[PDB]
Amino acid sequence: AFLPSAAYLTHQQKVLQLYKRALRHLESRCVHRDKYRYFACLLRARFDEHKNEKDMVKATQLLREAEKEFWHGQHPQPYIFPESPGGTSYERYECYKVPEWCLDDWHPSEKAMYPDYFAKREQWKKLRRESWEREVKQLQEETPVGGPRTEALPPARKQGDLPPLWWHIVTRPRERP
Amino acid sequence: SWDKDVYPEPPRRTPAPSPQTSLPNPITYLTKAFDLLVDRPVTLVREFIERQHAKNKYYYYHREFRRVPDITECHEKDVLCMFEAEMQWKRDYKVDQEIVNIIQERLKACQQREGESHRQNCAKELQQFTQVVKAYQDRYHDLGAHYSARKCLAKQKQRMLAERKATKEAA
Amino acid sequence: ARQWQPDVEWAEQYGGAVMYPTKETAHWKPPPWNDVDPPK
Amino acid sequence: MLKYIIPTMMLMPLTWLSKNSMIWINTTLHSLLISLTSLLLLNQFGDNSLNFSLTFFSDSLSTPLLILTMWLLPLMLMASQHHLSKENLARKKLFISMLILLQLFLIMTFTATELIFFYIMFEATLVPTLIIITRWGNQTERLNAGLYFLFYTLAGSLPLLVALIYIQNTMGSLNFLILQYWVQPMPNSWSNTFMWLACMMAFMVKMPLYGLHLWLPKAHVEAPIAGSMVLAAILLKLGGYGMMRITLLLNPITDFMAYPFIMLSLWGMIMTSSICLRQTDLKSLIAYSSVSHMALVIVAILIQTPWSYMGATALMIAHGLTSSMLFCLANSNYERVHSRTMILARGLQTLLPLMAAWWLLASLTNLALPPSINLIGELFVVMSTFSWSNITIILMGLNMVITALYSLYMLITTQRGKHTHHINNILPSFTRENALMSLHMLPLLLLSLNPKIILGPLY
Amino acid sequence: LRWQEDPEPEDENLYEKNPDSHGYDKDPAVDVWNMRVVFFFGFSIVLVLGSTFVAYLPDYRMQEWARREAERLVKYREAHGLPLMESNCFDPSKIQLPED
Amino acid sequence: SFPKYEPSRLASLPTTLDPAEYDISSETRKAQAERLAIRSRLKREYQLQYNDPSRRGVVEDPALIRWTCARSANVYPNFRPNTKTSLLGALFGIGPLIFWYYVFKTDRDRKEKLIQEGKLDRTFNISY
Amino acid sequence: DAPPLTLEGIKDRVLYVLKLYDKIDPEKLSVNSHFMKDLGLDSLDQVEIIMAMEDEFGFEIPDIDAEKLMCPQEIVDYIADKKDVYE
Ligand SMILES: CCCCCCCCCCCCCCCCCC(=O)OC[C@H](COP(=O)([O-])OC[C@H](O)COP(=O)([O-])OC[C@H](COC(=O)CCCCCCCCCCCCCCCCC)OC(=O)CCCCCCCCCCCCCCCCC)OC(=O)CCCCCCCCCCCCCCCCC
Ligand SMILES: CCCCCCCCCCCCCCCCCC(=O)OC[C@H](COP(=O)([O-])OCC[N+](C)(C)C)OC(=O)CCCCCCCCCCCCCCCCC
Ligand SMILES: CCCCCCCCCCCCCCCCCC(=O)OC[C@H](COP(=O)([O-])OCC[N+](C)(C)C)OC(=O)CCCCCCCCCCCCCCCCC
Repeated sequence: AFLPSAAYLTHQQKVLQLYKRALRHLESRCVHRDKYRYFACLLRARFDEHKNEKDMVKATQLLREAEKEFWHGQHPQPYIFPESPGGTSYERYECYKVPEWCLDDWHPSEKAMYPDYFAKREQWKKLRRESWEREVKQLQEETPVGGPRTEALPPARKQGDLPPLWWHIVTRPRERP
Repeated sequence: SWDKDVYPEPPRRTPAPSPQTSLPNPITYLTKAFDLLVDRPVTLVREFIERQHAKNKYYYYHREFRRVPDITECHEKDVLCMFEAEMQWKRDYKVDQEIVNIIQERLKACQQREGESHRQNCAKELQQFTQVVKAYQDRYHDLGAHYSARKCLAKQKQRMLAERKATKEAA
Repeated sequence: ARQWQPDVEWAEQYGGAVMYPTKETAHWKPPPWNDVDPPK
Repeated sequence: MLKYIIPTMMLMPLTWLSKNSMIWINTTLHSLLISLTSLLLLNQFGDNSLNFSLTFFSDSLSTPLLILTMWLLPLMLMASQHHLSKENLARKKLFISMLILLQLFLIMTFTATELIFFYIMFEATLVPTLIIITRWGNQTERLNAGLYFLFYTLAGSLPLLVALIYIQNTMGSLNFLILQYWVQPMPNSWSNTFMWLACMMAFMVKMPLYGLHLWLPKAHVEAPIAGSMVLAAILLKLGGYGMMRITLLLNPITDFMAYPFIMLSLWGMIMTSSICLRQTDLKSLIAYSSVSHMALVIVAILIQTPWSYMGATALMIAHGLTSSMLFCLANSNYERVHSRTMILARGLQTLLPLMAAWWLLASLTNLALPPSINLIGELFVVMSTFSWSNITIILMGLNMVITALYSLYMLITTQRGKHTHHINNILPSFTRENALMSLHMLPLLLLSLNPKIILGPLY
Repeated sequence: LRWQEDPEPEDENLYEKNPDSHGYDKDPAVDVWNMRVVFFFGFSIVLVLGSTFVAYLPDYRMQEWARREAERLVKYREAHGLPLMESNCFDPSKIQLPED
Repeated sequence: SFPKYEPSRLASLPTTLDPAEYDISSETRKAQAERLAIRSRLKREYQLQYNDPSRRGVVEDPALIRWTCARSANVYPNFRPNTKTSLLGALFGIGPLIFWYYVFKTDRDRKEKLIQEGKLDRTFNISY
Repeated sequence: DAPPLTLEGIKDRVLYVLKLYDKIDPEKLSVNSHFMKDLGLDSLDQVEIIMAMEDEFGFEIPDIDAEKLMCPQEIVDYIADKKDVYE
């Protein structure tokens, strides 16, 4: 439906995502660990019954009525992990995730308070600006004509090169800044 | 201080302390501590500042406006006379505003002072408030943002025609 | 991000024979620059 | 008034004889001295206005508008010196000359004793404003903006001219002091109906009236920052000042001529405030909020009670300071991201915390947080309109919901949430920028200590 | 192609050449003196002395007088048994009504 | 069996209950792959500018500019006065004006009649 | 509060939860044991392993990431990347 690498979900991926959603909603309905553990084994037994189904039309039909089964039997307030989307602590620390480029705008009196940090920051900046042209020419010699098909990026292929488009993955803020 | 006739107060009757218990209340000790630690240094500083005032005494005055002719005895479109009448009317309107404010202050002070029996014991202030608000309303209400002595005179003449017609039809 | 100044497309609207070309005044060309016509 | 007119004119040789590096410093210094001097106009009396000469007077309506006008010029110079840094030196001096000339026309617009001299200064303000918008505005649309601003005004104001000259032929004078004593009642007729429209529609355009407001979200948006500051803070208030002077002559016909316009304002502040909920351009949102705030001033002047005039002049001063500060805040983000799109640069409190505090205070004054003079003017107008008709509280109160909703949405979109990742040119706040915000916000908050000087002639 | 045009100049950062910039000017001495002019004549002069001026206005629009004068009149007419305010602003003896 | 989900304007149909989610046909695979290709091209075009060390500013999005231009400046060049726009412009433009005019006019006529007949209690009303 | 995670601690806890799983013998398990190719587990078993990792460390692994964690070392590297360990 919407994925960065794949254009779709396969049938096997849909079955596994239904199985995980159904177990999480069953754990929300079935709060206690032994009671959840019993009904989770029963749900695994319901998933193992039609596991060796070769007819893909029959399997798609079973998946579709199993989604109707889930939509009838879901919890109205399922458990959400706190940093997970919809959680009570989700995107809580984004106000503290200052991007690294703001350190370029510091005054020299407050850069002098951290001499070794900024001396070590400048060699990261030097590494990034000497890696940039090599990784651009890596991307354009490896992307096919008409543009990239998927959003997957290649690794570094030579000894000495960095992976293309690495800086905002590496220098991203911490989850607890 | 102020004048105790324009801002009247009834005489204060506080009861004598009649302690029934043997426990000492903290309020008397805190009152003595407030008298020693707070009230005497404040009093000494004020006595110093009052001596410094008494070294150089000088006076200010309440401005007395004499009465000029009002708008009724100004000829029509005679700006020199009706200017002075309009200024006199504006000063009298500002003073009537402050008279209503004085009577409202009396009413509110009576309501706090008499407390839970305020409804019986503040009938005189309520009656004075009703009389002065009726007089202020008959004199100045509904004139608009562009009020003048002419608008007020036209309002008074309309009210006097209504009163004369009501007196004539009732006889 | 600098101030917009008129382009050639903006300025060409003020170089016609009239300001609002209709169907009737569409064969009109602007007059010569020195206002001299050839003697034919 | 000539102790203010002559130094304002002496700012012209001051800007044209200054050294090239000194033209912002000198004009800022001496315009601040003129603004300090402007407090001598607070010699106001409870009965008489301060009547200087045959040509000039100043009551408690014109005095805060004069102090705000003379205060806004140094703040406009501070706001404009950064984006005109690369400008030619003579064009920079011509810009400062247009601001000085606009101050000169405004200070004798508000003090003009006679109404046709009020008309000439009132219309004379158009020419520097038109020049500032069309010459130093940033985009193409400034040219079209300069047409709308020019032609909604004159189409309203040329019937005023005729009307004023008619009063000159009927009363014999257009002195406002003479007209205070020689005003005759204006009865119900068709001649007096179009007399009323000719007296009122130029100021209805200047306020702006809803439905006539369309020049404003082009003129205030396409202007440079000093243009938007003087347009929102001062030039809208020429309409309210002119109404408060001209409705002396329009009684009692106003009591039914106001009914359509009051409707246009009472529903219009519901509309334009709602428009602010869906504005994508931040500067357009601030402009539509100005239309919504001036709708209350229109209602308050048309119902013509003491409480409504006091609320309307307090709301005019308060809106002047608040809207000028909001345009300066939006400009401080525009001078970093070079786009007025409000959803573009987000999460700015993580990057610019003190400027986010200025955004917070300007939003709180925009939504009329008590005890700001914004709330004093707002509340007094609401009291008077409740006395006019008790049902108006619905359209009043709902407005105060929506006014809160667009004020904080503006604050939530630009300051809160996650910062935009690809925007990395968010410089720390300059001392000039925080200074500009404080010179708006500190006088605005200090006026809550003593609001009687901004409550107008019938305080 | 299109005409001969200067490209867009890149937006300048005043903190690059002058990290102590107040944002008034690129010349640092002019920048500091523009800052001092704005802060001294804006905050030290207009705000402080102006708020002190407004705080000590000599009875702005005669409000205090009007209280004190009212405290005279009440005290005159509480004692003499007169009403505190008449409904008539003007004496009815000096008014002619249009007869009917 | 189970109550069928009825989607609304403000409560859309789930992805897992949509019948077109289970289309395995080759034309839907081509459409999904072509959408992935457009999104990957826009992604690469974005993050080549986003990861550039020399870039300092705003990566301009023509989609955002295009949205803000459509919301404001393209509306009147694409307005045609017809039956729909006239009947909506007059219902929502002068309809509420007539409504609030008659409400406030009826209220003030009733209140003015009560005051001039001496019926409205205006006893302590001296602020207005 | 909130004790910091180490790579050795994450590895110990991942192998601990996998040793408490009855379809994995704890003597054949290592950090590089592929769940399907070495341990002979199902994809449903892999979903349950990732859910036990989620319950262990208290955060959610999304399904686009969970389907690719096919050995304990990939799980440890994922938890290391999402919690920024060895700062
Ligand atoms: C005549 C003499 C007068 C003397 C007294 C002064 C009277 C008021 C004048 C104006 C004061 C405003 C100044 C501070 C705010 C602006 C700057 C700022 O944000 O600085 C942060 C900074 C400290 O923060 P930081 O940690 O360094 O960095 C900030 C962070 O980035 C992040 O910042 P942040 O968000 O964490 O913190 C901002 C915070 C944010 O908090 C809020 O926004 C919440 C406020 C609203 C809710 C609470 C208040 C509700 C109303 C009650 C109060 C009024 C009535 C009280 C009376 C009793 C009831 C009637 O705001 C405050 O804490 C400010 C406290 C005062 C708020 C006033 C109300 C503003 C609300 C909107 C309008 C409301 C109506 C108007 C009220 C006017 C009253 C006079 O403050 C300063 O450095 C202050 C500098 C010096 C200020 C001088 C003030 C006076 C200037 C006048 C000069 C001329 C006269 C001479 C007097 C001089 C006196 C010393
Ligand atoms: C911004 C857009 C809208 C702007 C609206 C501006 C106001 C609208 C009304 C203007 C009416 C014309 C000026 C009236 C001046 C009144 C002076 C006076 O004494 O009037 C009484 C006089 C009365 O005549 P008199 O006073 O000589 O007579 C002696 C008195 N009696 C009547 C007792 C015998 O009125 C007139 O002579 C005519 C008044 C109506 C004029 C109608 C023509 C103009 C129609 C409106 C045009 C408005 C602008 C159009 C352009 C729009 C934009 C492109
Ligand atoms: C004015 C119209 C144009 C608008 C723009 C103008 C800009 C130009 C600037 C010119 C100069 C400034 C002009 C305006 C000046 C206004 C200030 C002023 O004069 O004030 C006089 C006011 C007038 O008060 P007053 O009327 O009581 O003064 C009594 C009069 N005398 C002094 C003669 C006896 O002064 C004061 O209030 C002084 C008292 C001390 C100051 C207040 C202290 C407490 C403040 C709040 C503390 C915290 C409370 C709890 C909150 C907790 C935190 C949130």
